[PDB]
Amino acid sequence: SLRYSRHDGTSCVIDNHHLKSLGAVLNDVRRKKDRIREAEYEPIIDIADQYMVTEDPFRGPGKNVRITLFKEIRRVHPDTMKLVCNWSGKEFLRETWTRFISEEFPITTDQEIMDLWFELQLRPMHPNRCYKFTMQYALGAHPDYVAHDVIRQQDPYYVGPNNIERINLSKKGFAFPLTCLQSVYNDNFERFFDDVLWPYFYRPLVYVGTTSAEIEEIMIEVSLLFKIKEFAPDVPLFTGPAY
Amino acid sequence: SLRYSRHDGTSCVIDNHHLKSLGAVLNDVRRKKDRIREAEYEPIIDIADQYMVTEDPFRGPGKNVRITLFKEIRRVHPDTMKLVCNWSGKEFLRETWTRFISEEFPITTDQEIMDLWFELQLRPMHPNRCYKFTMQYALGAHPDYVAHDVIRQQDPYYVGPNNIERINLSKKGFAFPLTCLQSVYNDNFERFFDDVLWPYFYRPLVYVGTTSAEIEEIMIEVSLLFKIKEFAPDVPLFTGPAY
Amino acid sequence: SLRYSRHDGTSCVIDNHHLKSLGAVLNDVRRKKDRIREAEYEPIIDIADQYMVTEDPFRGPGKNVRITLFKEIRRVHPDTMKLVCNWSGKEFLRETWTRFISEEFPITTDQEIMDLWFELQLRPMHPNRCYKFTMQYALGAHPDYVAHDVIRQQDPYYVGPNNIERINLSKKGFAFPLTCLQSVYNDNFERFFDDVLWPYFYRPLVYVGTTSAEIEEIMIEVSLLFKIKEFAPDVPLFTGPAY
Amino acid sequence: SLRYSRHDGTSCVIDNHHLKSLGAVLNDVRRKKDRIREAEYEPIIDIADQYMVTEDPFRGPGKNVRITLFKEIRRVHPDTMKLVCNWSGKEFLRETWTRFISEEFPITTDQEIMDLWFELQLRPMHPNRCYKFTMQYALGAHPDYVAHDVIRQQDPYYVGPNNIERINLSKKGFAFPLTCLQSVYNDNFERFFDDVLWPYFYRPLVYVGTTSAEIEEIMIEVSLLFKIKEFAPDVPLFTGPAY
Amino acid sequence: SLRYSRHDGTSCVIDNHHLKSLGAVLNDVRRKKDRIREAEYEPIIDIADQYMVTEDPFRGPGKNVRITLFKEIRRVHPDTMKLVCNWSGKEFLRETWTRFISEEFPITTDQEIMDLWFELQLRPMHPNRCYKFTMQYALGAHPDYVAHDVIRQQDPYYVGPNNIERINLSKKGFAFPLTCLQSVYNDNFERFFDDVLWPYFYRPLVYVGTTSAEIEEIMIEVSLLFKIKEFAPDVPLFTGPAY
Amino acid sequence: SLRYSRHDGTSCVIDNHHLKSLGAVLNDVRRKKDRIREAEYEPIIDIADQYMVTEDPFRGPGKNVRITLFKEIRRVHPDTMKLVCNWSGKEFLRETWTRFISEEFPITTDQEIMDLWFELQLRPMHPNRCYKFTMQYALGAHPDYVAHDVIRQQDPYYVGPNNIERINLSKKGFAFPLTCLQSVYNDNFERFFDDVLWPYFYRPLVYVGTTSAEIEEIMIEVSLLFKIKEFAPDVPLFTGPAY
Amino acid sequence: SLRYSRHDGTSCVIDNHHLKSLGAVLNDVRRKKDRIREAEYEPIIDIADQYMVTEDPFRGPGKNVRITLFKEIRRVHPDTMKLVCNWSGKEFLRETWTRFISEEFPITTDQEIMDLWFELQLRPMHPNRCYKFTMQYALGAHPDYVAHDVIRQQDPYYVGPNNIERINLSKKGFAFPLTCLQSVYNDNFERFFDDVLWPYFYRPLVYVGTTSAEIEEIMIEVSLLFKIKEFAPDVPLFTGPAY
Amino acid sequence: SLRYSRHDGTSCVIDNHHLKSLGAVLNDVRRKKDRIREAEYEPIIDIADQYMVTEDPFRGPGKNVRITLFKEIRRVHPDTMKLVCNWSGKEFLRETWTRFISEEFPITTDQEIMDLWFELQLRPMHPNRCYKFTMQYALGAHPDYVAHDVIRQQDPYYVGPNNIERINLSKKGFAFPLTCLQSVYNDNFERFFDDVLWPYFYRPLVYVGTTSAEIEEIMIEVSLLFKIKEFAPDVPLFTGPAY
Repeated sequence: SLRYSRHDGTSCVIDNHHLKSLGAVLNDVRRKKDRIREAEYEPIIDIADQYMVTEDPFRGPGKNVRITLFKEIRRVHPDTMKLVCNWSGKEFLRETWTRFISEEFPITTDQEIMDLWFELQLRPMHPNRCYKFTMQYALGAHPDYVAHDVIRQQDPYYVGPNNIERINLSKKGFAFPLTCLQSVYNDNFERFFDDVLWPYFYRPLVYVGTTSAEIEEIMIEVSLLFKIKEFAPDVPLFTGPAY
Repeated sequence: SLRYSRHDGTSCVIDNHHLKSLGAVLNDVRRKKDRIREAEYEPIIDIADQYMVTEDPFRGPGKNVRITLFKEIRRVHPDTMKLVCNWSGKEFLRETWTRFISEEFPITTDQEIMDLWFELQLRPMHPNRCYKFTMQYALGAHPDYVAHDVIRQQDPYYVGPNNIERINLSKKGFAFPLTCLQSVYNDNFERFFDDVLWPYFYRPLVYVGTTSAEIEEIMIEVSLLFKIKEFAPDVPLFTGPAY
Repeated sequence: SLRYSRHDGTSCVIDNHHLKSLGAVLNDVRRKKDRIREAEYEPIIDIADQYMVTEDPFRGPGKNVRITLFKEIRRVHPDTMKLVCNWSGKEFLRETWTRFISEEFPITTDQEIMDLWFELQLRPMHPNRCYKFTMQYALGAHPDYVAHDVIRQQDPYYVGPNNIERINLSKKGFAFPLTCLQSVYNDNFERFFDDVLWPYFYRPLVYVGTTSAEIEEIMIEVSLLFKIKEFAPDVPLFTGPAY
Repeated sequence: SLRYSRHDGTSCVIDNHHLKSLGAVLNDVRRKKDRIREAEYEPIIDIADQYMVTEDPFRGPGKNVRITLFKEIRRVHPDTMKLVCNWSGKEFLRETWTRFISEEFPITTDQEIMDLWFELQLRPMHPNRCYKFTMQYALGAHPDYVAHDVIRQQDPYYVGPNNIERINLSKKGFAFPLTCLQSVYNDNFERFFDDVLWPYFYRPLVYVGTTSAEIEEIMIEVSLLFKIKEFAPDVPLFTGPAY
Repeated sequence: SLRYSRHDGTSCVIDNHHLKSLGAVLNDVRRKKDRIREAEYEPIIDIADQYMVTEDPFRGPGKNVRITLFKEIRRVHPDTMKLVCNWSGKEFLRETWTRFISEEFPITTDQEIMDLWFELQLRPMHPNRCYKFTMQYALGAHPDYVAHDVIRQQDPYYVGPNNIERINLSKKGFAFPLTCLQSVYNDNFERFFDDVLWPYFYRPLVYVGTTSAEIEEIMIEVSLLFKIKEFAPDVPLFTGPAY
Repeated sequence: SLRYSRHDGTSCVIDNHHLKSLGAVLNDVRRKKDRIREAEYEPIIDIADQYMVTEDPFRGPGKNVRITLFKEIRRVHPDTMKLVCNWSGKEFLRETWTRFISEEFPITTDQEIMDLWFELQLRPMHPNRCYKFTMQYALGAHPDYVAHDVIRQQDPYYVGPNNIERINLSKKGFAFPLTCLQSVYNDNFERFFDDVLWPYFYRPLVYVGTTSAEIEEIMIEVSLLFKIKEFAPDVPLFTGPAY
Repeated sequence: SLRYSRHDGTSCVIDNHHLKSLGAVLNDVRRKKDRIREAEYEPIIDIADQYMVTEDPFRGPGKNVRITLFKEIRRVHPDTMKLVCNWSGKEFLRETWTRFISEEFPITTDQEIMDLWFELQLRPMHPNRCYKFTMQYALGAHPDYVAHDVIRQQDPYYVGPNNIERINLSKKGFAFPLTCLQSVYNDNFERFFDDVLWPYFYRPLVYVGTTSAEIEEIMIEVSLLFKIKEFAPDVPLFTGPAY
Repeated sequence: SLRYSRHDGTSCVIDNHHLKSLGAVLNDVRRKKDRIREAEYEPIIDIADQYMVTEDPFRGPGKNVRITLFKEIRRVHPDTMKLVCNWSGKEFLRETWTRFISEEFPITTDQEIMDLWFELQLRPMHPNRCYKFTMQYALGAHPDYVAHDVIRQQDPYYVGPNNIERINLSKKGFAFPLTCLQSVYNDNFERFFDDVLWPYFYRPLVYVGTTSAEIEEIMIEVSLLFKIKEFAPDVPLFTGPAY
């Protein structure tokens, strides 16, 4: 915070003559100098404004709802990665539908699920170590294909600075409990499952490794992160009967 | 502009000896210093070149065709947003097809519609105010779902600096009068409508608010902005008969 | 002027994701850095705000009315100053009252004369010279005291950069045609003169010199500068009869 | 605050040899460099010391006693100003004498009123507005002159950054309850009024406007601010009888 | 001083070709760069030129005549101030008239006393102390009011850096031996005293303290400082008879 | 240009006290700082003033008279240069005398030809190329020596930044139509030619190439540039008879 | 060298949208800033471009041919210089003609000797010394004048940083084996000598000293340095017969 | 020195208002900025204050008494060092005791010899040389061991910038004429010698060389430097008898 906002100093009148605080006058001079510098670089900004950057989805619009799923420890050898989850498509749908619906009900407002993200969050199990986390994934395969429990690292994704990676699971492929802007209806998992076209094909298979030259022991927290926009009317909630 | 481009100074020869302008020689020295600095930071740029940014679609490739649709005034209470449009899917398609085709015909070149954007452009109705604009939207719902006229603000999109927001309406969902690279054929709205699979489901529902602590009065201009790439041959237009 | 005010760049939405112009984001970063610097120096400004400076009366409040009186040439020897005017108190009052009233009538608004200033404005009569102007003055004396036409310079006032000096003639001493906030009444010079208590005592005696080591030839323009504040009602002027 | 004042580091003696902290020695070196810079700019300060600035009267010597008088709301059209007060000279004296004497009694010390200031303090009645305040005033007029309630703005005083203007009411013109350095005597308003020579002539007439292009609603707090210097002896207060 | 003024270098002609010193040419280049910078900040100065500062009266126009009056030692307790002088109005006038007239006669030129200043000059009586001086004053009181010899400090004036304070004694209140621009006449103290209207009311009562937390011993030199402008004609002084 | 020259701000006098604009006072402070810096580097300039540079003859004294001679296109292979002109000494003298005399007559003032320069001016015949121009020359040879039309490049002169090279043809070698400071007499080419001692020996043979790795097509403009100083008396031209 | 020239980064297209490398975009921004700075200083360069400097003849056009002549050791006392060579004019011509012709034959191309330079190159004969070299010379004298072997130093030439001095021997005075642009003819020294007008008058007499306060021992290498421009046609050399 | 210490500017009082010099106010602002910077780096100094440096013993506490012993010239070959002194232990004690006692008597105060230092001071015997001095030493050996007069240099001590090296001779090993804090007694060399336990073992053997690649001739001054602290009472010296 500031002390005076930007209303520093004052003014008074003596014998028709007008006095103003010296520090405020010096700010006016310095602000004029800055205003001149703002105009000198405007054409430079116009060059930079040929391009755009993307707002962080998790700090940006929509609320975050973190449906944590499970925790797990793995020990990973150097230059390898270990599989984090090996659910079938049906088991992943059971967890997706069951954990979100039971956590969120009652859903009392119209809302739309903007995106579904698979969240991998990693932390060391020992102090005084120095290394970074890597990641690889796939999202679909023959239902009778069983993934290797451990693979060698090859051009992996490098996990970001806070040791979190979030992978978007697009509506193309992965089914949401709430498709569009809607109120909830009566629903159940069997209805949900039956209306998914390819329940057994899509399922996140995620691997985790490090950049260490020794074995490291890792704690993993896995979550589904829903981005949600609500459409709550500007009206009161009354006890029945109303009025 | 510059005065001399970068051809400052000159040269002459006196008694076999070659003279060159002092200012040009001082530029050669300064350019060598800069060249050395360019090489010192090259490895730093290589780090930055691990990442990429996205060209502004409206300043970038393709031409812009702004099909303005209507204007509207709303008064919006603090912490709320008011609905801008409430067309059914059919009415939105009538406006989309009718306004674009009638504005653009005759379409005399092969062309492709790259993208369709919904443009929301906002301006204050009073001077001496200080506040910013916010936005929320949805794109589909049950045809018998009628959107709330006013909602409370919750994690909205913050409209950009020039008080314009443009929302992409992807070919996935929203139907275009010209699908691919094509010449025009004979067409009409009934043919168009009949070949859209889900005419009644998709329709932009957009809300507008502010960051003000008082009621504000807003003027809204809504447009469809088409990005178009043309394929005009390098040939003459002659009066018939040719040659 | 600027090109974009401070509304540089824009924003758009693609697949729920929000893009903003890179140059605008870089300005937001730079403005945060400046905001931090503004807070670091606030305590320094608080020290400077212990003192105050005075607004230029001629660029400040009240309008200026320059009643030019006469012009005059003098040649001045080094280290001396020559007298500019030698009116008695009555002759100065005749010029003061006559020149202001005749120039300003009709005076159609309530108004107050804030201050009366004696303006000395000097310009060289030869090019390619380099020197500055000096000034000395007195404001009252025995009516039978006649001032020396030329004096030696001793600790004079150094005229300011634009070769103008303006000396305040305070209501204490010098009589104004309009004393307070008033409408005009029927008036004449004899009424005015008779109501001045000491008409013969007060009169500006002003001398002019230079900082040159040679004789210089100077053109002098002498004026009375009135500072006036008007109280014009917010009402129409109609042709009689009104309504 | 600081942590160590300027007594950083220490010293010890080993085998006749004297050790001192490295950071303190580096400060001694840096202070010598600064001392050298202080001497390089001394002649520059001597140039600046040809001029002087004025200490803020309200942060400077004498105590402040704010006798608030009343509050008021005005709505002011663009380019106009509205009258704040329209008291006669007698009514202004009644408020001046009554409010100060009743607030301050018992006055138990010798003291002098240094100055009397008319304080105008302004604040917006709506949030999210951006504009500044302007002021105009007069101090005397025919007692049967009634000021216009609203005037058009013409070269006004621009109120200072904190939205306060303070206008000096000099002893020349405006009468004080305590004239010089004195103890209080028995006094009353009738005695006070009778000894003022021109009670009906002097009275502050103050107008307020803005720099806005819309109507704005303003809250006004008006006060008399007395600057007072006390002469309290360095002696005890005892319960009677003393000693 | 400089060595070459600003006439560094030279020029010569060889075979029609003109050579100039390299250092002078480099100054011409640097001066052009500065000239460009002078124009970049001109608009900033125009902002600062909205305000004005006041020339030091003692370094400014008019000569200084320091009529020292007396010296005095006081010991002052912390948070208190001791009275410096306690003359009646008549005794102060005797010292003012007697000391100035006897010091200055013969007064051989026309002159005007611009201002009269009361000078308080303070110096420590012990070395190796660190503290500053404070001041408070009054200028008039009932003739039978006797000032307290010691008062507690309350919002005092902080003496300036050189341990001098000078208080203006205006013609309004305090009588001068020479009123306006005049030659001297035959005069004496009785004539002077009799023509002062209120001889017994006005008299400077000045107090001195410190910012020390211990008792300090102070040496005080008190003077009247006259600012004088002379009007000496540009004529010879001859031995009589002239010519 | 500047707005105020260096006469920014002003001064006025209030109650003997002298006010000056704050921006002007801040310039005085900054100029003192610069004056101090000017003296710190004076000894450095004295080192640079041990050497001298040469004024551009074409921007320097004497007027320029460009007698263009012809234009020509050449295509030049990489690492080669092509001959620009192959006149005998007599043909070069015919062009030199004929083109200058016919262009300049009537020559109505006393004047001296300071220098004669051969001007080679080059420009590309295609856009979007990047290369520089080179030059080689000789000035005399056996009259029956015929120069090679194309030579390989070997340590050539690199043409200056503006693609002009000017080669001095000294009076030693090359004959001028006007030898010294003179009025014109009756003259003709035969008289001129007969008085040249070695008409057939001296003749500029100039070659042009590039720094390109491809063939380039060049447009060449060749001129004689005369530097002339005139001695025109300060007298009127009258219609005959005079007076 | 650089790694990427100035082609850093790349571009790709995803869903009509265009991405470019961040480092390249940051270079574009920085280059725009530099371009703006280039235009700010252009007027400053125009001032510097009033003057010119001279290209180093030995790094500049024409090839260098160093005909070393002899080596010599001298011991030189402080403040003195010793003679380096004392040839008559004939002996200097024998060395000049004989050493150049025998070194350079066969001369197979048309060429011109641009300049002849006398090269003095000096090196210390002891390590761990610190001093500089000085030079003085003359170029002609009565043939029966014999130069002093040692002279006292008086305003000498200070040899340049690399301990080489090169003195131009102009065609005016000193005769060249090849006068103009020519092929070689049959020639011999007697023919050459007989056609020199003043063989016995011109001869370089050069002296060498130091800035040391002790005796120093110096090794001297003396050479004639010819600057030569060749005119080699762009044609093949074939074995006879050609074609 | 400075001109004003840090008491620049002054203050005065006009109409209750307090003026202070502008340059002093600008210093107050700049000092506040510096005070803020002092607090920003305090934590950095705390890091540096983890370590300590040692006061130069010769500029530090205790007085210096330089008992010069002898002078000597040596010529030293490259990469070698020559012996400076070859005294036995007894001869070194004779010089140490005899030279100090005879130089210093009468010793009239209580005092302690803090340290004894062997001083080697070197200077070149020729000008215009560039090289540095090296040193090696030993302090004890078998009395019948005779040191080599010249040794090859191997990892020597590099003499400091002023060409002085001072080697501490500790009380452990080397005997002092005054052991502790004492008055002098009657003493002689035989008493001194007899009470030294190992007179023949300890003796400084010092060698000197250079970093030159040539022979150099060196002048050597060798001294014993005593550091002494005196305990002189604060009492008068009277002529006997006292009082």
